[PDB]
Amino acid sequence: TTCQFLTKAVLDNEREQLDSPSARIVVGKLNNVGTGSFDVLAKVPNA
Amino acid sequence: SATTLNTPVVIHATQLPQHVSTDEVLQFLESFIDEKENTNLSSSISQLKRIQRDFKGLP
Amino acid sequence: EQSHKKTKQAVSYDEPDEDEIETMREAE
Amino acid sequence: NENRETARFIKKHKKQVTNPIDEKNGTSNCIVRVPIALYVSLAPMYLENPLQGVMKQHLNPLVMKYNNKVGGVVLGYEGLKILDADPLDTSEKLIKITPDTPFGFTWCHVNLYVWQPQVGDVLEGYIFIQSASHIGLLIHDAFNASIKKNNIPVDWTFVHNDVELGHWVDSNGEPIDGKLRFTVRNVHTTGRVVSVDGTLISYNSSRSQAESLPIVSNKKIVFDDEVSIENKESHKELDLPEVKEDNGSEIVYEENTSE
Amino acid sequence: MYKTEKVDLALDPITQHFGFGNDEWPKEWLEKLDEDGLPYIGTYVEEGDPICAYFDDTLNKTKIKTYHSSEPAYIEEVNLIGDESNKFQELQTVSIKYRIRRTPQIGDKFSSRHGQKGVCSRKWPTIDMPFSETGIQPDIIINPHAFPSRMTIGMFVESLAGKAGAL
Amino acid sequence: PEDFQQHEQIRRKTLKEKAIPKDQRATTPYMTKYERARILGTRALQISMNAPVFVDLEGETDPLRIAMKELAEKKIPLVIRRYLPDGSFEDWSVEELIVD
Amino acid sequence: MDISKPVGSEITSVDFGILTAKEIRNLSAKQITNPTVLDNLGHPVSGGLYDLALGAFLRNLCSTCGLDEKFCPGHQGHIELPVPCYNPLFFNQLYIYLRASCLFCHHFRLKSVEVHRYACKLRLLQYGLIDESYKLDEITLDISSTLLNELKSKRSEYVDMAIAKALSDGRTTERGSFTATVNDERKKLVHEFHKKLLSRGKCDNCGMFSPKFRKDGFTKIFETALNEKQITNNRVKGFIRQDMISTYILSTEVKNILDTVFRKEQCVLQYVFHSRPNLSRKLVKADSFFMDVLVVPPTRFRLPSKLGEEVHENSQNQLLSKVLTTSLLIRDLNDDLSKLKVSLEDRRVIFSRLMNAFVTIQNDVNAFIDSTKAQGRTVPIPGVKQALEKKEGLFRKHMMGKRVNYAARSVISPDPNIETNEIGVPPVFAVKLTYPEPVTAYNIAELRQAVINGPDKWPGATQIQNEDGSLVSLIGMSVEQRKALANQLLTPSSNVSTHTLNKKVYRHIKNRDVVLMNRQPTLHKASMMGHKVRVLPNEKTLRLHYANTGAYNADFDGDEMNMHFPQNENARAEALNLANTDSQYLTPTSGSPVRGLIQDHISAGVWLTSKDSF
Amino acid sequence: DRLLNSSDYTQASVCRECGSILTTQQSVPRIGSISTVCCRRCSMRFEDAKKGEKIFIDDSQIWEDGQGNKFVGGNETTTVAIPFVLKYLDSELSAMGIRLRYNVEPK
Amino acid sequence: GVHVSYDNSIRDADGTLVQFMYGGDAIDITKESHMTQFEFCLDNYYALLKKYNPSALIEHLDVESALKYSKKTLKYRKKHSKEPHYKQSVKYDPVLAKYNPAKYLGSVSENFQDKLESFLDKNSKGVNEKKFRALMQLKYMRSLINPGEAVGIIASQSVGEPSTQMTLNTFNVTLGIPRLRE
Ligand SMILES: [Zn+2]
Ligand SMILES: [Zn+2]
Ligand SMILES: [Zn+2]
Repeated sequence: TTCQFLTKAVLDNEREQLDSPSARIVVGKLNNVGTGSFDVLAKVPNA
Repeated sequence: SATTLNTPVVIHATQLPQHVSTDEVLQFLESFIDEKENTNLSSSISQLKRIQRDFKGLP
Repeated sequence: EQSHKKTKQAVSYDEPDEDEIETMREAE
Repeated sequence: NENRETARFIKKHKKQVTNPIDEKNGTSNCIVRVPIALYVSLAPMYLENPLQGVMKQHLNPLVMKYNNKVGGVVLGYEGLKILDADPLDTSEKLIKITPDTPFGFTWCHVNLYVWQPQVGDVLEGYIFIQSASHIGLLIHDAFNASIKKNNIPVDWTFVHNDVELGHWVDSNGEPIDGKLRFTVRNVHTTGRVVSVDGTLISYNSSRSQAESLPIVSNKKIVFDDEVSIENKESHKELDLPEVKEDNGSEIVYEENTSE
Repeated sequence: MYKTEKVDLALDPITQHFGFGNDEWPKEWLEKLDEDGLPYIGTYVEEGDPICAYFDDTLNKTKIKTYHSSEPAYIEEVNLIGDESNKFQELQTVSIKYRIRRTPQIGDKFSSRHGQKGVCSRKWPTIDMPFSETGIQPDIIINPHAFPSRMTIGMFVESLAGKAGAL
Repeated sequence: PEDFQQHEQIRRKTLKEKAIPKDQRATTPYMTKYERARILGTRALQISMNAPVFVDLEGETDPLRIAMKELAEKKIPLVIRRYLPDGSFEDWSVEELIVD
Repeated sequence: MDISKPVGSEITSVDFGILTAKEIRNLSAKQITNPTVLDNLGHPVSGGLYDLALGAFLRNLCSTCGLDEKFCPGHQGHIELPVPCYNPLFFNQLYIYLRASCLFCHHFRLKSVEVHRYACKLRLLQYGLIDESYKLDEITLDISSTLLNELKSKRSEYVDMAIAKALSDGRTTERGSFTATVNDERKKLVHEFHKKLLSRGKCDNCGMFSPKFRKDGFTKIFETALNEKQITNNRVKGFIRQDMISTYILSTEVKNILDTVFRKEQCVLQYVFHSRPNLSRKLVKADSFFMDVLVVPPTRFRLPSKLGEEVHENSQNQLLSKVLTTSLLIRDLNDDLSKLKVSLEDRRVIFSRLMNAFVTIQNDVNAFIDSTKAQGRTVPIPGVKQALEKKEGLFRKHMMGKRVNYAARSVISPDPNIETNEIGVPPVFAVKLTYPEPVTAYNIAELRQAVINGPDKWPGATQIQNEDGSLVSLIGMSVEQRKALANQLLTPSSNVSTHTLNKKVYRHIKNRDVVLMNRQPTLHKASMMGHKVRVLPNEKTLRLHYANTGAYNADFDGDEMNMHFPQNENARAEALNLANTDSQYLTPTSGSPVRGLIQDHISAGVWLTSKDSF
Repeated sequence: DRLLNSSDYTQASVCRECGSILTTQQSVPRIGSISTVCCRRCSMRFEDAKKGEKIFIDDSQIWEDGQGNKFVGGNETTTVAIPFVLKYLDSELSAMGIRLRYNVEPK
Repeated sequence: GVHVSYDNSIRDADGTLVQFMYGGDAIDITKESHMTQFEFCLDNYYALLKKYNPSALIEHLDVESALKYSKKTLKYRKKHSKEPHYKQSVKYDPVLAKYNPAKYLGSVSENFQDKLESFLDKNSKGVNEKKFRALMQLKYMRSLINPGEAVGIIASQSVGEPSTQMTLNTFNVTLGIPRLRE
């Protein structure tokens, strides 16, 4: 019931926080499970 | 031309622009030209040398 | 019957078109 | 609410810091120092030398070119500082890498020295060329400036040079000197090189709604010359189809009948 | 494997005609089709090759009906049928039979008369094949681990019966 | 110019508030199967973009096998930002994390 | 996806809202007024569905961005509806608020103190505080206005204090806390509110009865006349008005009733329509439920479907053309209405002409949005709701699941000579499946050979990507050009804008690569493992070892398997260290093995390890 | 890699000011000028921009379309990597009168 | 969305807590096999001691905090052995509730603790009964479920995939898939 849940979302003026595997796939964001449960940062020497 | 590795994502003025005196501009130009002279940047230094020359002499 | 399933690249999980459809034929 | 919504737009186009005329020179100071914050990419080849990266990649192609955000021409940068992604004493900082690519992205702080010339600002330039319809100038012998025929005073009369070119004569009746003082009418950014449109002539001109009524004669000169420039340019690199009649004859388009 | 196709020109005035139109002729089509526009019986055809030729006056161009299949074929039979008319006779319907050769490939199923089917895993060389005391190498190899679950003992007695009857 | 300085102050304040100091960190001293996988993949990606390698690649052509060699000698210059369900994080270097 | 092309900006959250008519009119590239799509000769008609302002169409350049069919993203347009229409998706809601409101004082028929009680509870629920919403019901003092207004004051005082107290601590942010239990408590209240709203017959504010509204399957509302008991009630309560100073109802009348009600009851509706606090401070207007305009999607998403030779008209353009015909007709009816009038009396005809004009455009609007809300025409054309729910739906068929690039399918054949962690790849697949390998000093030798070898000799390369972003296909080229390009792979970039970048070689799948083997149905993650590529010459089938038979639940009875070739090192590392076969020895169901030898090997072992075997 | 990278991965222009992929368009430049990604929603019609003292537009804020109409503003556009179906979904939702606002960082 | 968080608890996609610990002990099923095979582990003591290399871990963990607490809980547990579950002491809760299993050697499930102690009593056998206890404590530490593991999908797959094997009919109460559907 895609249009029904969408109607309920619009009427609530809802913000999709994009934290569910499904939501992340919809917007092309990396899934927060496993390898997506952290961030990779590079150590740079120059100030 | 106009890529993430070429141009920045966002530029924001952290404070209002503070005006600088003729002597401060000339002191900065001399400091910048000397540091950069020490590939397409060379043509910009060539133009910068003309400004420095105008702020103290005649072309 | 198995020669057709052999080539079909599934959209999702099987399907509830059996007893499940008649069990889903009840409102809250 | 009627004027509250329009008030936000005025503050968006409001000139932050105005250029002041000082030291009885008559010219307005346009070189200004502005501290900024960048969000730049870092190439993996610059992972051992990140400051050289931010410089060669994004800050070097920025100099001697107009930047829309600072509202001027970046003359150079001073004091580059990478913001550490880790809030903490050492020179070893860390930058967040994109999940998809090996490239990292970081916040940077650098002070920019920019040439910020607003309209109404009085500037001086050395006359480069002088045609019958415009006068070419150079601000600090690096920035291009132009004064159109309509922006030149009515009293002024142009004279064409015979046997190697032309020269303009002022109201007094003498040729114009190497350096010329003008007011900024407009600044053209969109193009390749920054060009300043200047004026040599300058609200309460109404004589029973006379100011509102436009002089068609004067309004034509500024419109015809504008259209003539736009149409001549559109005719450059114009490919038209070759038409051959049902006889084997090519239709040649030429206004002049004889040679 | 034989496959038959019906090339009918129906989609009352006749527009499409079997053959080739004058003045217009795209390069090397005569290699597959004969003067009549129909293909030479025995010709090798691949997908994209012309299987027949015609000319329709509505477009005033010489068009062809292409052969399209992953498996290449040879023309076995071409039959022209000009029925459903009393005196006004002209061909519009043609039946073309394709002969597709099918050698046993890795994946093809083979079975004994005891319900023991199996896919061809490989075409094992005779030098690498196990050789009998008699000097015979088996045509087909069945794995012994097939029989304990299926319980196809009819095949086991068929093996010693077939051997006795061959000798 | 004035509205951005406040936004930057808030952004950096929230970042500092979420950062768990090196002493107060309480996650596993071991590098998770997922951390190892991403580190090796990301470092391989860096190696393929002509990034300065800290190991002697004796005829190695695969960037992943180079990234594997760099991991064995703990020369990978990466950090894992371990997030918690409230948004707070623990920064762990590849060097200090224990590898099986 | 290109590693040479990183992205600096990212979508952090998506906000759901309604497009306003004023908003659409400004962003619109062209106003669509014409029902025809093509002029004579074959050019798109100005003001039609194929207008070039909506994007490049029929080898013509776009009249908005100027780009051709490839680079033009397409542009949105708009249809000006001559009369407002009920939005099909939000009709049920506007209907609830129409039946719940008084037609005289233009407030909800429920008592203001009771309405405020819901507004209070819903405001406290914008923030994660359920306990406080229940504690509000404890606040208690035919009842005088001076007493009831003190109750509204004390309740508002508790709401403002409870929010500030929780805001002081880390209990709730300025944007408000939102959990599933919080959502459960909100959903319960918004339901209870509408139930209490619909239940009241006689208005609790002003004691006058309102005429009941009835509805049909299609978006259309009627007004049932009041009974003699309620008509006499209006008369006796008619004098108190002075001291203070079934029939079809048009869309405009409903919009005008809801306009005043949404203004007068703005306080409660502010929290009824906002899940979290309304920081944007936007007004909750009734015109959100109505459509005064229709957005025309870009020509890009309304292209005519071509099947072989026949070029078929796009179904959306057909539905949109119908809306355009009706709009032109009502513009004429309103023009004739504007002409004449002194002569009237029989005004039953002018309303009958109006009812037809309204019900016809409404149906055309409905037919375009949701077909199962439009009248039967002697299978109908699918609406945009039908497009999102065709079978499994756009979300299930094209978002949660997708057809992919760099993938192959083949019948599996057994093989005991390959490793248990390997897959036998036919040379057919090996010459087509390529990996974007960036050229460096450590692999210049390996890739130079691949480039020379080309796209038909394994291990080769099908293409080469320069640092400028362009592609050079090696398919048509002979050994001579390939040799020249190979000696140009490690050349330094002259351009400073691409000095960071290095060339890429789209090299054939080698024996060091990872592949994702899949055997459907994928009932458990062991049915999708990472295998090491082993290109086996003169092969036409995928070769698989017997140890993999269990996990995939694959028997070599003519079964088929999918091979996926991931195109980046992060995806490689994952298929080699997480989803790889060797890390799937034990199933997570019982922690027992799903890998081992199956038949000949078991019988061989009993014989080989026997005492008699020397 | 499967559901995005090797399927419908598209680097699309988005306006940071209103959060949309469908209002952004490439501006039509003059003979010497360069084309810039501009938002049709946030940009104001040049003529409508009317005026404490008079203010002047910095030239870099004025862009033109194929129809020849001048616009002021709508230059706060960036690039985001998204699936193409999202663009088709947003387009379909827009027909229904539903607006999706994509909050894009950095701002 | 349900997965293992870095705080060892089972959290949903939106951060809402589902479980405080995976199965109440945080063990990966693909590791919980030889964890009770004490005789096996004893016969392969030096092989496993070299596998679970403790020399590069002794500086990162605690060796007494949890071990002391484990005795205090065992003390109160033995005191109310014959007593019913409602009358049982609530003074000291399990060692896993107070000490992180990946940081404290000894924060083991009471089920594992009871099983391990019972083995050392019923089997008197150059490996000491105290150094073997440490190895098994270390084996449990190395058998923990990794933070990030999609325990949600894994659970549904672990209930779904084997429920295909019960499609066949009865050979009174509802069984197989119809009962699972109920
Ligand atoms: Zn366009
Ligand atoms: Zn009332
Ligand atoms: Zn915008």
